[PDB]
Amino acid sequence: MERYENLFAQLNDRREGAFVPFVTLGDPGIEQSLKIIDTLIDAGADALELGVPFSDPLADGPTIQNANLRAFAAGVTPAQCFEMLALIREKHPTIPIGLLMYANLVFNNGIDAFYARCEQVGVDSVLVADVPVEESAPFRQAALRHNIAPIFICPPNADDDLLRQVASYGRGYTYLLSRSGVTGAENRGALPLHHLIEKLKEYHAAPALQGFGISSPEQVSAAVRAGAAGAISGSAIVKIIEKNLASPKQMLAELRSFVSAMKAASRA
Amino acid sequence: TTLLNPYFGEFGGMYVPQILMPALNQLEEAFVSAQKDPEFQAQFADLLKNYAGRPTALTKCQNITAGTRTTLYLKREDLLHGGAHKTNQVLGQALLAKRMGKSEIIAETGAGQHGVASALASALLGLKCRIYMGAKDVERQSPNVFRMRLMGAEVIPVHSGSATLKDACNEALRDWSGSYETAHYMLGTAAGPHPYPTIVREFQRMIGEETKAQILDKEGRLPDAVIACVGGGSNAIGMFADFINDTSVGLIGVEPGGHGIETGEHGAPLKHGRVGIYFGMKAPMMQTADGQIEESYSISAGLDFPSVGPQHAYLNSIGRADYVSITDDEALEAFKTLCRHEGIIPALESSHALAHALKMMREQPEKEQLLVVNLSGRGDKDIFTVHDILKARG
Ligand SMILES: O=P(O)(O)OCCNS(=O)(=O)c1ccc(OC(F)(F)F)cc1
Ligand SMILES: C=C(/N=C/c1c(COP(=O)(O)O)cnc(C)c1O)C(=O)O
Ligand code: NA
Repeated sequence: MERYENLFAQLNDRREGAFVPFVTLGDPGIEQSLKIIDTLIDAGADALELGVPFSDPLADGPTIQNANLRAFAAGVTPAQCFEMLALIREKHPTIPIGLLMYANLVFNNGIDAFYARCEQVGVDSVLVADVPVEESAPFRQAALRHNIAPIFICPPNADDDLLRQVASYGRGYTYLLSRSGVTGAENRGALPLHHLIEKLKEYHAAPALQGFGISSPEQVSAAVRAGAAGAISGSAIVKIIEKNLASPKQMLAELRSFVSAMKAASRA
Repeated sequence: TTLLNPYFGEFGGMYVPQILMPALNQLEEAFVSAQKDPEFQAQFADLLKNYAGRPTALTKCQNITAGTRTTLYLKREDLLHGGAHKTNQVLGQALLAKRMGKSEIIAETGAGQHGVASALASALLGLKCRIYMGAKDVERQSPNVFRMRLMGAEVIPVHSGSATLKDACNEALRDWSGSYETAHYMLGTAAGPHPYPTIVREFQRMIGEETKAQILDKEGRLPDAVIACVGGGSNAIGMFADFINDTSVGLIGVEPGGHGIETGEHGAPLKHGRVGIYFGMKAPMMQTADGQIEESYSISAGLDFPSVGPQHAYLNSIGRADYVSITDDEALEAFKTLCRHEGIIPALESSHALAHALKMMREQPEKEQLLVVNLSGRGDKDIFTVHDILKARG
């Protein structure tokens, strides 16, 4: 399908950036998670990044580690995440859906079968966080065979040859890291270096979404001002879940209010 | 692109976030340079000899093989400064850190011998050091925690997951991924992303080199087999490496069987896991049907790890090395036997290797065999654990 391409062309016309929340599927249970996700979309999410719970999430900080642990405490498996993704797609036919995966969950019982499953449920992209471009051949091949975009990462660390590989191998969107470290809202990243955004554009890479440490509307506006196509916020959204576990109604209300404020700031 | 092969057959690789690839490439380049630099080699050899106390003895057992056709030697890594083989490759990696201009060290530890090693090397060589340790291991290996702090290292308890070595490794890598500009990650086993399995092997290979010279001197022939415990794989690959091309020499690696393989409470992924991708490498690991990483178990903290280094997975695959397991109770008997009959108190990790050699002898007592066990560490750290068991045992 062409969901990312369609989204970006539409935002471009509207003079808008994308606002993309992340949550962990199944946090804090299957039913409430589905409600959170519909809430995120109703509140103006342009795309989704959705994490599958993983036992040892080495690119994640404590907030998202505890989101993983909540889902496991609800008994959430990858199979149940796939059930959720199918239901989410059925409700929302055009929103681009990206997964945040760790390699072992993709490799577990077959790389090909993993991407085939993503295609079946209507996922658009997969970002495997611990597979660098150097190791990515079997992943990108399987992704493309099943009409899934493989997402690659552009660090602030990025040299030229990496820029070119990322532009060639990646599809859908290019990920722009805000900073080194792991996910977390209490570690604020830097302004998107306008060097990389320029070079990415030069090499006709998929449009960039900046991620890590984005937790405020001011940071979303800033990413767009910097030439990025959009911004991803995970820990900030997850902390609203964490704090409202005994108040699932207030949880949703707060999610709605925050997402709306973040999306409003993406309008240029 | 890399200078050296990151894989051993199908195992190994560099499965880290893209952010970390420059750090790995820089480390590999520094290591390749250092390996060909006579000054680096002289500095490393000087520290090993005059600070760490190499070469270590090879001790013939006087008493435990009586009445059999086994001749058993113990490679005395328990006599190395710090009390275990971990000291060797820390001194090399600390010198690499310096060559690269890094001023801080990160390390993980289970038994606390790598943490002790990292802190002592950091004190000697003027580096600021921080050590991750699972909260469970903080407790069962507590002599080591005190040691680390006295040497000016920060020791950080990890409460996540099993609160053991795998959890310490996770936090160490989380940390490095934010701190690599100024910190070298001093990984303490022959596992993790390339180039660590290779560097750790090369910085431990004097174990086997010495063993070979010593056994030729004393016996006039190579061993029938060399036997080493396997957690992540450093002491074992250090003993094995110089013998790999000596096809007559058996290479036997011993994983922890814990309460027994059938219980699922063990640390023997090479033989009783399946291939996965975790901690920057493709390797056998203990995992759920769905590919969540399983928590391991061993009486010994150093072996309590649900993966294994990729070179061991490769040597097993081609049949060059054989891997077996030993249970907590087998390891405890070997511990007691060595204390009582040779006056050496072995680490509970090393006791697994000894227990397998004792089985090789006892099962076939008229088989002529010349064996070396890598006595990877001393068991001072374990005396409270063994006491508490042997008491509650009656
Ligand atoms: O807002 P924060 O700080 O919580 O960050 C949320 C990020 N969520 S995500 O799925 O895009 C994401 C993307 C990449 C990650 O690792 C990698 F960069 F190495 F690939 C981890 C998470
Ligand atoms: C986990 C640790 N020690 C492991 C260890 C091991 C197992 O690790 P290797 O497989 O890397 O040798 C063997 N022998 C001794 C004395 C050990 O202390 C550590 O010190 O952090
Ligand atoms: Na092992």
